[PDB]
Amino acid sequence: QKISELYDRVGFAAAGKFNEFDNLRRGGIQFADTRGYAYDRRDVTGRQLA
Amino acid sequence: QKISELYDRVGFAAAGKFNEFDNLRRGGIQFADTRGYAYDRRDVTGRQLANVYAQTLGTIFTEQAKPYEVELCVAEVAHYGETKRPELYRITYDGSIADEPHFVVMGGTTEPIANALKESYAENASLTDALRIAVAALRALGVASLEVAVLDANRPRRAFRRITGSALQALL
Amino acid sequence: TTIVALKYPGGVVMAGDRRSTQGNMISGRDVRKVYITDDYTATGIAGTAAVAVEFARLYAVELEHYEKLEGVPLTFAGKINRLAIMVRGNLAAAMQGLLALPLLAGYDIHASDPQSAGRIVSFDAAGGWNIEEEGYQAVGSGSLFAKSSMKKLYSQVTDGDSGLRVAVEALYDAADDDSATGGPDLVRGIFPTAVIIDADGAVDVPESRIAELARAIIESRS
Amino acid sequence: TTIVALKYPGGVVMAGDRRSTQGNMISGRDVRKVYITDDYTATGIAGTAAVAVEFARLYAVELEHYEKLEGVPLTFAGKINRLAIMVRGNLAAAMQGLLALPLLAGYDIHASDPQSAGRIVSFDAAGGWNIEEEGYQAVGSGSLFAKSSMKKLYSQVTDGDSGLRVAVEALYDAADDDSATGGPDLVRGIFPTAVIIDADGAVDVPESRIAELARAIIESRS
Amino acid sequence: TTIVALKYPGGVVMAGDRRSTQGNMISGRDVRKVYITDDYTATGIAGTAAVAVEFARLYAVELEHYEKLEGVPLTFAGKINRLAIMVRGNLAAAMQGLLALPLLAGYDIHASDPQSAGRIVSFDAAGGWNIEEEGYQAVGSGSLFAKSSMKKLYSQVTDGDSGLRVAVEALYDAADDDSATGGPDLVRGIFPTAVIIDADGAVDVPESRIAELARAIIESRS
Amino acid sequence: TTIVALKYPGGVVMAGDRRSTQGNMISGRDVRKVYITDDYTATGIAGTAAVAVEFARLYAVELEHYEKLEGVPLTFAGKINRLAIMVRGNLAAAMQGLLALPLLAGYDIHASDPQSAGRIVSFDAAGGWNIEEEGYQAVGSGSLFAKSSMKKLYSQVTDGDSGLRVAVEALYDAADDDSATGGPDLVRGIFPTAVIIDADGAVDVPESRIAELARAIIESRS
Amino acid sequence: TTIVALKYPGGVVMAGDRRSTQGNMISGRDVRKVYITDDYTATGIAGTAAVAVEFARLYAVELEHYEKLEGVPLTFAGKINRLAIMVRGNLAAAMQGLLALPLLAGYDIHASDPQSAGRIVSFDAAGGWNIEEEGYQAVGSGSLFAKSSMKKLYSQVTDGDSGLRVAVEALYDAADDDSATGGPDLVRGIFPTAVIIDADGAVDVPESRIAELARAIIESRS
Amino acid sequence: TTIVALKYPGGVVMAGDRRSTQGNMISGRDVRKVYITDDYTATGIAGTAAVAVEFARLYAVELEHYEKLEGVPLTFAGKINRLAIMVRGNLAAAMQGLLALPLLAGYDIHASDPQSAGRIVSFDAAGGWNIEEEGYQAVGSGSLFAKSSMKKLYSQVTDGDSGLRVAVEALYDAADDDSATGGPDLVRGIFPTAVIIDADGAVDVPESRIAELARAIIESRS
Repeated sequence: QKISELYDRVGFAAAGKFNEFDNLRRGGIQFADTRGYAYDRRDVTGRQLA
Repeated sequence: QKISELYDRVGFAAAGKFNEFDNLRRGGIQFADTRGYAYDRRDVTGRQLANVYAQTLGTIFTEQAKPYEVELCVAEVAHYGETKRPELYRITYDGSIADEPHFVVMGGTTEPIANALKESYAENASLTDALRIAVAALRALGVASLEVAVLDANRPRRAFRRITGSALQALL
Repeated sequence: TTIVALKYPGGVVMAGDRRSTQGNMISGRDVRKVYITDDYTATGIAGTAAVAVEFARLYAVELEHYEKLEGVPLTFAGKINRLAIMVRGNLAAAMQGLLALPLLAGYDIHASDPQSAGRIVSFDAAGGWNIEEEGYQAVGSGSLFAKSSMKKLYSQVTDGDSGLRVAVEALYDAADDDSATGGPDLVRGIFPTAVIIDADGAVDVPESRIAELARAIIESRS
Repeated sequence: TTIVALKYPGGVVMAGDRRSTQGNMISGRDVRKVYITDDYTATGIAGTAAVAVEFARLYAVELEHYEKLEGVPLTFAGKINRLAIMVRGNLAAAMQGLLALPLLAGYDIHASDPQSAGRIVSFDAAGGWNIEEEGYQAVGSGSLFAKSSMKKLYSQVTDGDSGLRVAVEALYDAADDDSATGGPDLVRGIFPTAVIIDADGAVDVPESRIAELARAIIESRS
Repeated sequence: TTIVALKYPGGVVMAGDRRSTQGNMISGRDVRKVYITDDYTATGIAGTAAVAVEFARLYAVELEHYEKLEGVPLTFAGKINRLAIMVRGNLAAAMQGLLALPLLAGYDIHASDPQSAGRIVSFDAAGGWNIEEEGYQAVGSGSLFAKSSMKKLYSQVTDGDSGLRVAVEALYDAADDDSATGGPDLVRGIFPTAVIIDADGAVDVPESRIAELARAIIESRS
Repeated sequence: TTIVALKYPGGVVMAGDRRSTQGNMISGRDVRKVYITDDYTATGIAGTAAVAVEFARLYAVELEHYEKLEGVPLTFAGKINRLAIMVRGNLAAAMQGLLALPLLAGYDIHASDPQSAGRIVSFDAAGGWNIEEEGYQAVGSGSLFAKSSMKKLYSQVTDGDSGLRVAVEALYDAADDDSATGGPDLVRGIFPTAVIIDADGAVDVPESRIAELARAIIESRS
Repeated sequence: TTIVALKYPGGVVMAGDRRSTQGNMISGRDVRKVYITDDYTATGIAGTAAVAVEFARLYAVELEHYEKLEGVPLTFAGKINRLAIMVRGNLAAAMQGLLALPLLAGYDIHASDPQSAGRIVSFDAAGGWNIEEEGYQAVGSGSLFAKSSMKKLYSQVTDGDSGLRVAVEALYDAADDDSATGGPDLVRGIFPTAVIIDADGAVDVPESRIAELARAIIESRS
Repeated sequence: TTIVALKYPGGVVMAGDRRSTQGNMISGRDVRKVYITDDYTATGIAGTAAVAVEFARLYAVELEHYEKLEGVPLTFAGKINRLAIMVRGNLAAAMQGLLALPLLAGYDIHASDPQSAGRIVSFDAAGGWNIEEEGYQAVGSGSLFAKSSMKKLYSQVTDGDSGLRVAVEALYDAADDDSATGGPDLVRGIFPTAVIIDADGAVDVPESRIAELARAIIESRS
C-alpha cells in the first residue's frame, strides 16, 4: 500500500521505492505516538510531521 | 538442502550461494520464534517474514562488500479448518519483492521452466499432477537428486513435510 | 473499591462504584474506574489510583498501536498476554504498596458461538491470569460481598438488561457491607458506571438507566 | 501554610497566607506563595519552601518554553499533565521529607461556557490529580479549616469581589484555628496575597483591597 | 471452623461443623463444637481446641454452681456477664495465639413475648459482647460466608424446622468457600451437630434429621 | 498440588489434580498442571502457578526450537539437562518464595528394550536431577501420601490401563489426607488430568475414562 | 522414634522401636519406650528422652497413689485427664525444646461391650487429647509412615496375634522410610518392644515372638 | 557420605558409599560418588550433590581439553593445581552452604619407584591441598570413623585385593557409627563402588567382587 493513516487526522501518501517510503511511513507512525503520549493527541499536527 | 520450514505454515526456498541463502534461512527462523513467543504463533505471517528479508537485503547490500547472490521464495498457506489461497512471494537480491499468484521459479535459466509451467499449470491440481508438471517443467529428471517438500494445508499445526525415498519413487 | 463483571447470553457487562478514600476519609465522590480500552474490551482497575489510571491509559495505547502497525487487532489471547505482562511489571512497586489489579472484560468476535463469546479475565499481583468460567467476577475491597451476592442472583440473568440490574445490585451489597465502597448517592445523584459489550462493540450505559435500576433496588429494600 | 482557590461566575481567585516556620519558630512574615505561572494560570505550592519555589519557577519556564517553540500555549489538559509529572518526580524526595504539593488555578479560554471556564486542580504527593467540581479547594496545614469555612460561606459568592472576600475569610479561619498559618498582621500591615484570573488574564490583587477586606472581617468578629 | 446461630419464631437454633485442622492437615473429622451448657443456653466456641473445650466445661460448671448455691438460675444478663469475664480473662493468652471466641444462644424464660424470647450474643477477644438483633450470627473462619448466606436465606425461616434447614445450608456454603470448614461427609456419614432451644429447654437434634436435610441440599445443588 | 508418574510395561503415565489455593481459600477448581511438552515427553510442575506455567511453556519452546534448527530432537539426556538448567536458573526466586519443581516423564525411543524405555526424572530446587528407578514418582504437597500409596498398589500395574487406575487411586489418597489437593468432584464433574506416553507418542487421556476410574474407586471405598 | 498402637477384637496392642539419636549419631540401640503404667494401661512417650522417662514414672506413681488412697482405680476418663494435665504442665519446657508426647493405650473394664473395650488416646503439646476411633494411632518422627502403613494393613487384624504382626510391620515401614527410627537389628538381636492388654491385664510380649514376626516380615520383603 | 582412598604396593584404591540424604530422610540408595576423571586419576567428592557432580564433570573436561591441545597430559602436579583452583573458586558458595570437598587419587607414571607411584591428595574448602603420606585418606561425615578404622587395619594391606578389602571394611565402620553413611544393603543388593588404579590405568571394580568382600565382613562380625 502507498496510502496510510499517520495519526487521528493526519494521512500520508508516497511514491517511489516501496521499502524506503514504507520505512518513512513507519518512522512517522513512531514519532506521533510517543509525542502524543508525552503531551496529547490534539498536539500532533500535520505540520510537525511534515 | 534448499527448502526449509520457517514457521507453522510458512515455508522457504532459495537459489544461489549456499552459505548465504542458508544464512538467511537461519535469520528467518530466528525472527519468527522470538516474535511468536512475544505475541503468538498465529501472529507470524508469510508477509511479515517476506518483508524482513527484503529490507535486510537492501541495507546489507548497500553497506556490505559483495551482494548476496541469492533469490528467495517465501510461501504461506492457511491454517487448519480455514479457507484461503496460498501466497507466494519472491524476494530478489536487491530487496525487491513480488507477489505471485500461481508459481515461482528461481535460479538458473528461468525462462523455459517458467513457460512450460505457464502451459501445464492447473489450479487445484492434485499432489501427483502438480509433481509431474513441476518435474516436467523443471527438465526444460532421475529419481535421485531431487528435493521435494510440501506445505500441506491439511496438517493440524506444522504444515511443512518432506517427500523423500520410496514414497516419492512410487508417486513418480 | 469494587468492580463487578458478568456475562449474559450474547454479551458482557462491567460496572464499578465511584468512591476513593484515604484512610477513613472520603476523598472522591465521582471517580470513574471502568474504561473502554477498545471496541471490544473494557478494563476495570482496583487499587492505587495513580497506578490504576496509568495502567488503563498505557494498555489502551498499546492495543491501538499494534492495531495501527499490523492492520488487525490482536486476538483476545494476545490482549490477555500484554495486560498480564504490564501487571507483572508493576510487581516490585506493588510490594512497596502501589498495587493495582485489573479485571478485563471482552467480547471475542472470533469465538465460535456468539451467545458465549463473552470473556472475563482476572489477574493477581504476580501477573498470572485466569479465564473465569462460572459466569462472573469482581475485584476490590468489596469483591467478596459482590461475588457472594452474584452467586445467588445470577440465575436471574437472561439478557443485557437483567444482567445490568444484577450488576448494580451486587455493587449495592458490596457497599452495604463495606465502607470503602460507595453506594448510589441519591442526594448528589451519583451512580455506578457501567459498560456493555456485545456483538456491536462497547458502549457506556447512559446514567439515567443506572439511576432507575438503583432507585428500584433501594425501594425494594425499604 | 494554607492556600485557597475558588471559582466564581466568570473567573477564579487564588489566595495564600504569608507565614513560614521552622518548628514553633516564626521565620518569615512576608513569603509569597502564589505565583502567576502564565497569563491564564496561577500556582500555589504548600510544603518545603525550597522545593516549592523551585517547582513554581521551573514549571513557568516549561510552559513558556513550549509556547515559544510551537507558537501556541498547551491546552489546560497538557499543563495539568506537565505539573503532574513534575510532582511525581519529586516523590522520592517527598518521602525523605522534602514534600511540596501544588494547587493549580486556571481559566480555560477554549471552554464552551465562559461563565464556567474556571478551573481548579489538586495534586497528591504521588502525582495523581483531580479536577475539583464542588467549587473550591485548599492546600496546607490549615486546609481543613479553610474548606470547612468555604463550604458554608460559598453561597455568598456571586462575582469577583464577593469571591475575593470569601477567600480572605477562609484564610482568616484557617489562621484562627492553626498556628502555622499567619493571619492579617494589622501592626506590620502584611496581608494575604491574591491573584484573580478571568477572561482577560491573571492580575495580582493590589494590597489595599485585601487590607480593606481583612479589616472588615476583623471588625465583624469583634 | 464455623458455628451459626439463628432465631426462629419461638426459639433458637445453633449448629456447628466437625473438622479440626493443623495447618493444611485435616486432624479431626468428628469434633463436637456446640455444647448444652444448661437447660436454656447452648455455647459454641471457635478457635484453639484446648481453650475452647475448657471454656465450655468451666462455664457450665459455674452456671450450675451458682444455681445450686442460690436456688435459682442467673438471669440471661448475669450469664452473659460471666461468659464475658471468662473471655476477658483469656485475653493475654489470646495475644500469644491461644484465642477462643464464644457464641452464646439462649432462650429467656423471663422475656415478655415468648415468640421473641430467643437470644443470640457474640463476643470479641477483649470480652466485650453484643446482643444480636438482625436475627442470626456466626463465628469462625467461615463466618463471613455463613452470614452472607443467611442474609439471603433468612426470609425462609418460619419455624423450628425451616430454621434448622437454613442453618445447615449456611454451614454448607461456609464449607463450600473455605477449606478449614468441613462439609457433610456422605462417605463416612458425619454431619454437622445442632442444638435447638425453645420454651421446653435445649435438646440435641438427632443425627438422622441433619442427615436428611444435608442430602436434600446436596441434591438441590447438583 | 500433587502430580504422580509411573512406568508400566511399555510406557509411562502421568496424572495431576486440579485445585489451586491461596492459603485456606480454594481459588481454582480446574487448573491443568500436566503439559505435553513434546511427542515423547510430558512435564508436570508443582509450586507457584505463574512460574509453573511459564516453565512449561518456555521449555516446550526450547525443545522444539533446537529440533527445528538441527533437524533432530535432542536425546533424552539433553532434554533432562536443559530442564535442569532452567530449574537451576529459578533458584534465586525460589528462595524468595517463587519455587517451582518439575517432574519429567518421557519415552526414550533410542532405548534398547522397548518394554523399559519409560523414563521418570525428578528435580530439586537446586537443579540437581535424579533418574527414578523404583518405578514411580510424585511431587507436591500430597507427594508423600501418593508415594506411600503407590508403593503398595504398584504390584497391580501390568499395562497401560491398570497403570492409569493406580495413578488415579494414588491421587485419591493424596487428596484424602491433604487439603491442598483436590479429589474428584462428582458434583461439578471435574477429574484429574492424565497423559499417556508409549511407543506411539503422547496422548491426553479423554475425560470419560478418568471419570469411570474415579467412580469405581469411590464406590470401592464406600 | 515411633510408637504404634492398635485395637483388635478383644484387646489393644502397643509397640515401639529401640533407637535414640543425637543429631545424625545413633546413641542408644536398646531403649525401652513403652511402659506398663498399670494393670490396664500402657504408655508410650516420644520426644526428649529425659522428659519421657520422667513422665512415664510420675504418671504411674500418681495412678497407683490415688488407687491406694481411695481403694479403687480411677475410671479411664480420670486417667486420661491426669495424663493430659501433666502434658499441659510441660508446655513451657516443650517450647524451649524439651517436648514429650504420650500415646496412651488402655483396656476399659467398665465398658459395655468387651470386644470393643480397647482404648487409644493421643495428645498434643498443649494437653488436648483425642479418643481415636479409626482403630490405630502412632507418635514420633516415623508416625506418618506407620499410620499410612496401618491404614492398608488393618483389615488383616482379627485377633491378638494378627494385630501384633501388623504392629511390627508398621514399625518396619516407619524405620524403612525414616532414619531416626531403628528397625529389627538381626545382627545384635534387638527387636521392637510390645505390650498386649486384654481382659486379663497388661503383659509384655516375650522377645522370641517379636523375633519370629520380624524375621517373617524381612523374608517376605526379600 | 564417606569416601576412602588408600595406597597399596603398586597402586591406589578408592571407594565410596551410596546413600544421599535430606535431613533425616534417605533420598538416594544408589548414588555413585567416585568418578574416573582420567586414565590415571579418580576423584571422589563429598558434600552438596549438585556441586559435587558438576566439579567432577568439569574437571574431567579440563584435564582432557589440555591433553588434546598440547598432546600430552599434565603432570600430577598440574592436575593437583587445577583441582585446587576449582575448589578455591567454589569458596563463596561453600560459605553459603553449597560446600563440596574433593579427594583425588592418582597413579603417577613419571614417579621414580613404581611400587610407590600411588598418590592421594586432600583438599579443604579454601583450596589448599596436602599430599597424604601416612598411606590413606577419607572425606565426608564418616571420615573420622573410617580413618580410625584404617589406622588399625592398614598393616594388613599387601596388594590390590587386600587393599580393596580394607577399603570396604573402613566404609562398613563409617556406616556402622554414622547414620548419613549407607552400609551394604543385602536386601536390595547395593554395595559401595570402587576404583582401582595401577600401572595399567584406572578400572572400576565389578560389583560381584565388592559383594563377596562385604558378605565376608558381615559374616565375620556376626
